Amino acid sequence: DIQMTQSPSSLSASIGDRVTVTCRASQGINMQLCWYQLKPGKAPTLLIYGTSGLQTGVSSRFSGSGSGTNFTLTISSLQPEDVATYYCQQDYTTPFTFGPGTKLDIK
Amino acid sequence: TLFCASDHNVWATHCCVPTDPNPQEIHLENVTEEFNMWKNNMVEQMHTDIISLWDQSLKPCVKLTPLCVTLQCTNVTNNITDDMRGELKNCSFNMTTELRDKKQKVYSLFYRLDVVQINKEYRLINCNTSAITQACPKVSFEPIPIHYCAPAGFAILKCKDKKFNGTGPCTNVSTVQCTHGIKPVVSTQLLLNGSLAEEEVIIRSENITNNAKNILVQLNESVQINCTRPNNNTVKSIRIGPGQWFYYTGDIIGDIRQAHCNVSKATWNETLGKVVKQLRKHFGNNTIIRFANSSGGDLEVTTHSFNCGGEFFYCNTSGLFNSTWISNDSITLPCRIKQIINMWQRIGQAMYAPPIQGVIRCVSNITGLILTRDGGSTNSTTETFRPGGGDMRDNWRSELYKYKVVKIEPLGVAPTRCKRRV
Amino acid sequence: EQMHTDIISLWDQSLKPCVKLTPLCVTLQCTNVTNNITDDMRGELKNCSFNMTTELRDKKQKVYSLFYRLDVVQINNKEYRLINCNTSAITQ
Amino acid sequence: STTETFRPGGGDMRDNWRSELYKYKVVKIEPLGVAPTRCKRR
Amino acid sequence: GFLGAAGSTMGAASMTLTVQARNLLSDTHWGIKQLQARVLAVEHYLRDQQLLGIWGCSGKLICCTNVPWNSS
Amino acid sequence: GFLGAAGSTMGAASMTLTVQARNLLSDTHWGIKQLQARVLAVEHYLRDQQLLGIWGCSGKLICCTNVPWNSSWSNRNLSEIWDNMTWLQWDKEISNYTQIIYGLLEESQNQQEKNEQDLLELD
Amino acid sequence: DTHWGIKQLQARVLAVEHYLRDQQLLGIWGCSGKLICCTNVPWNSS
Amino acid sequence: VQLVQSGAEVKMPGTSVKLSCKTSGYTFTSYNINWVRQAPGQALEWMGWINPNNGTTDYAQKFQGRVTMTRDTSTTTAYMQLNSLRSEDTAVYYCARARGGYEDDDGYHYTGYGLDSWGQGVVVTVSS
Ligand SMILES: *[C@@H]1O[C@H](CO)[C@@H](O[C@@H]2O[C@H](CO)[C@@H](O[C@@H]3O[C@H](CO[C@H]4O[C@H](CO)[C@@H](O)[C@H](O)[C@@H]4O)[C@@H](O)[C@H](O[C@H]4O[C@H](CO)[C@@H](O)[C@H](O)[C@@H]4O)[C@@H]3O)[C@H](O)[C@H]2NC(C)=O)[C@H](O)[C@H]1NC(C)=O
Ligand SMILES: *[C@@H]1O[C@H](CO)[C@@H](O[C@@H]2O[C@H](CO)[C@@H](O)[C@H](O)[C@H]2NC(C)=O)[C@H](O)[C@H]1NC(C)=O
Ligand SMILES: *[C@@H]1O[C@H](CO)[C@@H](O[C@@H]2O[C@H](CO)[C@@H](O)[C@H](O)[C@H]2NC(C)=O)[C@H](O)[C@H]1NC(C)=O
Ligand SMILES: *[C@@H]1O[C@H](CO)[C@@H](O[C@@H]2O[C@H](CO)[C@@H](O)[C@H](O)[C@H]2NC(C)=O)[C@H](O)[C@H]1NC(C)=O
Ligand SMILES: *[C@@H]1O[C@H](CO)[C@@H](O[C@@H]2O[C@H](CO)[C@@H](O)[C@H](O)[C@H]2NC(C)=O)[C@H](O)[C@H]1NC(C)=O
Ligand SMILES: *[C@@H]1O[C@H](CO)[C@@H](O[C@@H]2O[C@H](CO)[C@@H](O)[C@H](O)[C@H]2NC(C)=O)[C@H](O)[C@H]1NC(C)=O
Ligand SMILES: *[C@@H]1O[C@H](CO)[C@@H](O[C@@H]2O[C@H](CO)[C@@H](O)[C@H](O)[C@H]2NC(C)=O)[C@H](O)[C@H]1NC(C)=O
Ligand SMILES: *[C@@H]1O[C@H](CO)[C@@H](O)[C@H](O)[C@H]1NC(C)=O
Ligand SMILES: *[C@@H]1O[C@H](CO)[C@@H](O)[C@H](O)[C@H]1NC(C)=O
Ligand SMILES: *[C@@H]1O[C@H](CO)[C@@H](O)[C@H](O)[C@H]1NC(C)=O
Ligand SMILES: *[C@@H]1O[C@H](CO)[C@@H](O)[C@H](O)[C@H]1NC(C)=O
Ligand SMILES: *[C@@H]1O[C@H](CO)[C@@H](O)[C@H](O)[C@H]1NC(C)=O
Ligand SMILES: *[C@@H]1O[C@H](CO)[C@@H](O)[C@H](O)[C@H]1NC(C)=O
Ligand SMILES: *[C@@H]1O[C@H](CO)[C@@H](O)[C@H](O)[C@H]1NC(C)=O
Ligand SMILES: *[C@@H]1O[C@H](CO)[C@@H](O)[C@H](O)[C@H]1NC(C)=O
Ligand SMILES: *[C@@H]1O[C@H](CO)[C@@H](O)[C@H](O)[C@H]1NC(C)=O
Ligand SMILES: *[C@@H]1O[C@H](CO)[C@@H](O)[C@H](O)[C@H]1NC(C)=O
Ligand SMILES: *[C@@H]1O[C@H](CO)[C@@H](O)[C@H](O)[C@H]1NC(C)=O
Ligand SMILES: *[C@@H]1O[C@H](CO)[C@@H](O)[C@H](O)[C@H]1NC(C)=O
Ligand SMILES: *[C@@H]1O[C@H](CO)[C@@H](O)[C@H](O)[C@H]1NC(C)=O
Ligand SMILES: *[C@@H]1O[C@H](CO)[C@@H](O)[C@H](O)[C@H]1NC(C)=O
Ligand SMILES: *[C@@H]1O[C@H](CO)[C@@H](O)[C@H](O)[C@H]1NC(C)=O
Ligand SMILES: *[C@@H]1O[C@H](CO)[C@@H](O)[C@H](O)[C@H]1NC(C)=O
Ligand SMILES: *[C@@H]1O[C@H](CO)[C@@H](O)[C@H](O)[C@H]1NC(C)=O
Ligand SMILES: *[C@@H]1O[C@H](CO)[C@@H](O)[C@H](O)[C@H]1NC(C)=O
Ligand SMILES: *[C@@H]1O[C@H](CO)[C@@H](O)[C@H](O)[C@H]1NC(C)=O
Ligand SMILES: *[C@@H]1O[C@H](CO)[C@@H](O)[C@H](O)[C@H]1NC(C)=O
Ligand SMILES: *[C@@H]1O[C@H](CO)[C@@H](O)[C@H](O)[C@H]1NC(C)=O
Repeated sequence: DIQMTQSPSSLSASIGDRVTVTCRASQGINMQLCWYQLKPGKAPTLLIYGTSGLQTGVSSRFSGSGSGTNFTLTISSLQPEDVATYYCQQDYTTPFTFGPGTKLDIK
Repeated sequence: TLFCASDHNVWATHCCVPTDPNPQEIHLENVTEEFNMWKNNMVEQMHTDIISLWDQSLKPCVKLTPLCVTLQCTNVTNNITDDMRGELKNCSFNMTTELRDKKQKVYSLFYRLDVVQINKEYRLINCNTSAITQACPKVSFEPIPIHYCAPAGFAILKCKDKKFNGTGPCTNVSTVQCTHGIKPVVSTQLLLNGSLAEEEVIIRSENITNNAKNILVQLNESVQINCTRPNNNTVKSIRIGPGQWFYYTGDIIGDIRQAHCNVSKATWNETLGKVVKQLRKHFGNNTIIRFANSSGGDLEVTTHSFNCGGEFFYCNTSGLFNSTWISNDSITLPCRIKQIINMWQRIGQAMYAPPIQGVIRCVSNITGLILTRDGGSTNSTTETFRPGGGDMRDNWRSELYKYKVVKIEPLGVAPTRCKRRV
Repeated sequence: EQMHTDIISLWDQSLKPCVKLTPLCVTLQCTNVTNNITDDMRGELKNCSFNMTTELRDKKQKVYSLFYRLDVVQINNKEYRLINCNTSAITQ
Repeated sequence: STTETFRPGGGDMRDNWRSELYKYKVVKIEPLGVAPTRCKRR
Repeated sequence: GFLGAAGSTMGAASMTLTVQARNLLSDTHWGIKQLQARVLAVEHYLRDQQLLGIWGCSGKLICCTNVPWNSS
Repeated sequence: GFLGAAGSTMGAASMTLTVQARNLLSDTHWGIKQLQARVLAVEHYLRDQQLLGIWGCSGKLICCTNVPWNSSWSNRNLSEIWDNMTWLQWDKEISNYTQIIYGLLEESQNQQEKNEQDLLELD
Repeated sequence: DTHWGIKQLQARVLAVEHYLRDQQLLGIWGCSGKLICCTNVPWNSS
Repeated sequence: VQLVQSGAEVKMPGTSVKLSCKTSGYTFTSYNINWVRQAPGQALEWMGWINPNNGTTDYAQKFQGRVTMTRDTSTTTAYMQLNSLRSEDTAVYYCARARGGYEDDDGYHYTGYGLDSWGQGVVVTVSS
């Protein structure tokens, strides 16, 4: 199995700032790390498929990139609506695994 | 009858005969020979054999007869840019399963060019004419170099004169067993990935003042063209019958944008001016040469058609053939894509092109053009050249123009001073 | 190698003109054959019934037949399909 | 222990054929040849 | 090589007749077309050999006969 | 009978050339395979006949030529080759020189034809 | 028409084989290249 | 596309729960359905996925034995059953659709696009 982790737990930023978070994969996942946004009381949704490219309906403010194991999600300009716990997932292998999420607060 | 040779690909499977490394040719000193590319039967054979490969390749593939059913379709209006509005139809139908008594509801996306309204209820466009066969996804039609070779008793003569225009005497000739490799790229208005002229642009025609004849223009520089299908298409499949799978586009990811092709603008303008200079040699250096787009007709004729990544594109060349010639940025050509194809100007015998997963990109070399003159008269001595329609044979004639096939005849007689000894 | 190839060919050509059983790949309704069965044969035979085609396109007929269990697979009196329906057509 | 275990196998039909065709071989006849002699063409 | 003498005079060309002779005997539809091509190569070869036989030139590349040359 | 002389010496086996010579001529898929086989037998036959014609040998089972034997092809006695060796052994012994010898046989006949272009006896 | 084509090839190949068979015999008998050939075999009154 | 889940309830430790997910707007048999659990706090975890075309299932090791999945292709719905409950299983259970991959004569090909069309989430609690 492939362990998945994230670094910036409990990150906080001001409205209008640029916000980034990172995610690391054990082994390497062929550039197939997906990102999700989970708000309390709601089903999680998909932001980024693959390591880059947006799910339809997702604002252009979201983007991402990475290496075989080192991946980053970026919000180009933080909005009041972006408070959520973000998750990253390996769609590469069969025993699909999610890492811990990282919560984002407004400063 | 010539046979082919070459160094899951249809071409490789058929032209199974190997080729020689370092093939040799014999220069024929002091031999003058007459060639005529317009009466060349190597072209006719190549055409016929290519048609056969397609028909044989599709022979064992899944028949799609069971899909000729009434469809219920709506327009995709979700995240569609204006350029693509109305292009995609989101359809559903009640399809069979491997068991004859069960059905499933199938949803899929289609291009509007493949679907027509019945009287909303729609049907696949081919239903009123013929059956359609799904091309096998594991069979590749990607062209590879093909060498045509003569049988024993025959020889192929090659014309090496640098300015040879396909017709008349040739003085630098040699004998070969096989032609150079020819890559059988199938296209309409522009010719892709062919050979280049070495000294200048060469314009070849059967009868240059005859408006019923086309003009084949061979460039001495390539023009690079970059084509794409920018969205991430997802391929899904269902079983239709025992052992038979059907492929369709399930879903497109991202805002929908049109397919398109780019050429460098400066390069396109320079290689157009080169053509004009050569045209002036036949029409006069005090006349006006104008370029204009196609006159109208079926999509397969009026656009530039090609196979990119296995997908079938029909690009608008009106952005290229728009100039008047009197004595950085790219040009973007919008394109349309369709899956139901009547190939080789035939009625019926349709094929269905399976969808391709992901984003499609290819880069090709423009090596020549097919042009026609717009009728006319002396008038105001302005003539217009439009991209021609053309036969597929014209695409092979443009490469085989330097080859001729002859038969060897070993007996002969002549007078001498000897007599039967006794 | 030639003997092998020629033999494969004879089988493939000999079945070429024979009745196709595509119409037979239907959902079957089957129960066990329990009439005078020794212990060694329990569960080996099944009594299946189905709606088969007939000479006219608008007619159907009900058919009862016996099958060996190796030829019949359960979908999920239970419903079954022939083992081949998910792989290929089956020529008689 | 030097105990060897043998089991039934096969399934590749060519191996059945091989048991009857093992004694036969196919060859091509090549009728030309040369050799030195004391003969000279005249 | 083969046909290298094509531009040579008749005298010089006749020096190399063997090279031109030794180069004469070298999906259902494709298979049939190829068999037809092989058969014609054989039939044409044999036709020419038969004429040499009839004329009394069998086995020769250069043969002298008694038919006089006509100035016409 | 056919190939009966295969184990015989070259000398003895040279007397059975005729029997060997006489044995050279004697469902869509199946039909094509058989035509394939028949055509090839004819083509091989004709190629051997053409070579003999080129070398100046026609209608002969035994034909003499003017090419000298090279000691580098095989350095053996006449008694050794003809009495203590078979044709199979000989064929293997000199398989390295088959094309060399054939090339020389053709050259010899071409010179012979050039000599025959003279009306002068060339004595 | 596959069947017609095979029948015709059948016929042409066979004609060639018969031709060559007779030519081979003339070769074997020492009569190659001749329409009329004298031999050394005596004629039998039987 | 729409996926609808139901079956929220309170279970006693030792019993089983069977949850359902009805689907529409897509070919039922063309996409694998995944079950994902959201424990209070903690993190999302994958439980397993059923291929609606042939019944092939694949389970996370934590739930082997404990979890079984089935499909109904007549009524286009998927089900998951957790065989023996404990208080550790209190969670929100979600149904999600893989949006990529297809079958073929050569076996299944997975293309790697993520989970979409998530259901609402069904609360299951396990306590007395
Ligand atoms: C004019 O001439 C050009 C140049 O020859 C043609 O461009 C080529 O087109 C082919 C077919 O579309 C391309 O082949 C594909 O290559 C993929 C790999 O790409 C990477 O690796 C190559 C290594 O050589 C790099 O050059 C390239 O930049 C990438 O880094 C394969 O993944 C593709 O595989 C597909 O088919 C197989 C079939 O077995 C499937 O299993 C796969 O899943 C997949 O579907 C394929 O082989 C080729 O790369 C192109 N060359 C270039 C330089 O771009 C033009 O197509 C031709 N123009 C016309 C009109 O024909
Ligand atoms: C389509 O999907 C692919 C993933 O399948 C996206 O590819 C990623 O693109 C970024 C940007 O260059 C790369 O860094 C990643 O490596 C790519 N993924 C992989 C698998 O390597 C692609 O961007 C998407 N395109 C669109 C427009 O939707
Ligand atoms: C498209 O054109 C380019 C040149 O513009 C071709 O690339 C060159 O090919 C020659 C062949 O003799 C090489 O010597 C050069 O080094 C190549 N140039 C570069 C930059 O690589 C290219 O091969 C053409 N493509 C096709 C399909 O014909
Ligand atoms: C064809 O050219 C257009 C530009 O005329 C390219 O589109 C631009 O791509 C850049 C990224 O490289 C974006 O920043 C621009 O905003 C795009 N412009 C527009 C108007 O959308 C296009 O990618 C090229 N296509 C090909 C196949 O080369
Ligand atoms: C087609 O795509 C190629 C890349 O595959 C483009 O070539 C590159 O262009 C950039 C400048 O934008 C150069 O810095 C690179 O060195 C070029 N790479 C190669 C391999 O040549 C090309 O310009 C595109 N052509 C068109 C008409 O858009
Ligand atoms: C398979 O099922 C059929 C249907 O029940 C059996 O046929 C019936 O047998 C009873 C006697 O037990 C008769 O009275 C009925 O008239 C028959 N019905 C029909 C439609 O034929 C059949 O015997 C069963 N076969 C086996 C091996 O158990
Ligand atoms: C293609 O058409 C189907 C209907 O035939 C659409 O399915 C509906 O989707 C909405 C949500 O988008 C659901 O609320 C409805 O219940 C669905 N109806 C059925 C019968 O399933 C589908 O969304 C359409 N796709 C596109 C791209 O337009
Ligand atoms: C779909 O496109 C056609 C284009 O002719 C238009 O007439 C029709 O109203 C459109 N339908 C919808 C639902 O937008
Ligand atoms: C599919 O069949 C049902 C009846 O079972 C019918 O109500 C529905 O309209 C049919 N749908 C299509 C797309 O044919
Ligand atoms: C099939 O339908 C199209 C669209 O109405 C029509 O243009 C075409 O002529 C029809 N084909 C035949 C054979 O009637
Ligand atoms: C033939 O080739 C020679 C070089 O070998 C060249 O000098 C001559 O100009 C060529 N002739 C023609 C007509 O191109
Ligand atoms: C070019 O074409 C003309 C006929 O239009 C022909 O007479 C001439 O021989 C051709 N070749 C060259 C090199 O001009
Ligand atoms: C093509 O021909 C023109 C003739 O004016 C010349 O200037 C140009 O350099 C040539 N290009 C090549 C690649 O030979
Ligand atoms: C070339 O075309 C003209 C028509 O403008 C025609 O009169 C002429 O005969 C044609 N030339 C030849 C050789 O046929
Ligand atoms: C233009 O046409 C004339 C014939 O009227 C010709 O002599 C001249 O070479 C041509 N080209 C140029 C650049 O003048
Ligand atoms: C050619 O361009 C004109 C606009 O100048 C346009 O109306 C016409 O439809 C174009 N021709 C084709 C075949 O698209
Ligand atoms: C080509 O582009 C022109 C742009 O003015 C447009 O009017 C024409 O309809 C287009 N033709 C085709 C075949 O797409
Ligand atoms: C042709 O060029 C003119 C400018 O001279 C431009 O207005 C027109 O739109 C162009 N035609 C096409 C099809 O792009
Ligand atoms: C091509 O570029 C030149 C500048 O180098 C410009 O003068 C010319 O007008 C352009 N071509 C056309 C058809 O406008
Ligand atoms: C058939 O035999 C199996 C044996 O495992 C049994 O489970 C099943 O209930 C039997 N069915 C009938 C109809 O008797
Ligand atoms: C045969 O078809 C009828 C419907 O016409 C159905 O009620 C019956 O159950 C079917 N019987 C079998 C054995 O499949
Ligand atoms: C067909 O069903 C059998 C049931 O035993 C299964 O083993 C096999 O893998 C299935 N094949 C396909 C193509 O679904
Ligand atoms: C061509 O003519 C020249 C004339 O000097 C001659 O020397 C040469 O051998 C000739 N070429 C051939 C193939 O005979
Ligand atoms: C051949 O010569 C004869 C005289 O012997 C003469 O009458 C005849 O016209 C000449 N030519 C032909 C073709 O017969
Ligand atoms: C085999 O060798 C013996 C040696 O004594 C000889 O007599 C016999 O004839 C040879 N066999 C053949 C077929 O020549
Ligand atoms: C053949 O004889 C020559 C001398 O005439 C000698 O140089 C050569 O090496 C011999 N053998 C071969 C294989 O060349
Ligand atoms: C030449 O003879 C040697 C043995 O001395 C052998 O290994 C080699 O393969 C032979 N070459 C040919 C062409 O027969
Ligand atoms: C040939 O003649 C001999 C007598 O010399 C005789 O014995 C023999 O039987 C004759 N041949 C035939 C076939 O009768």
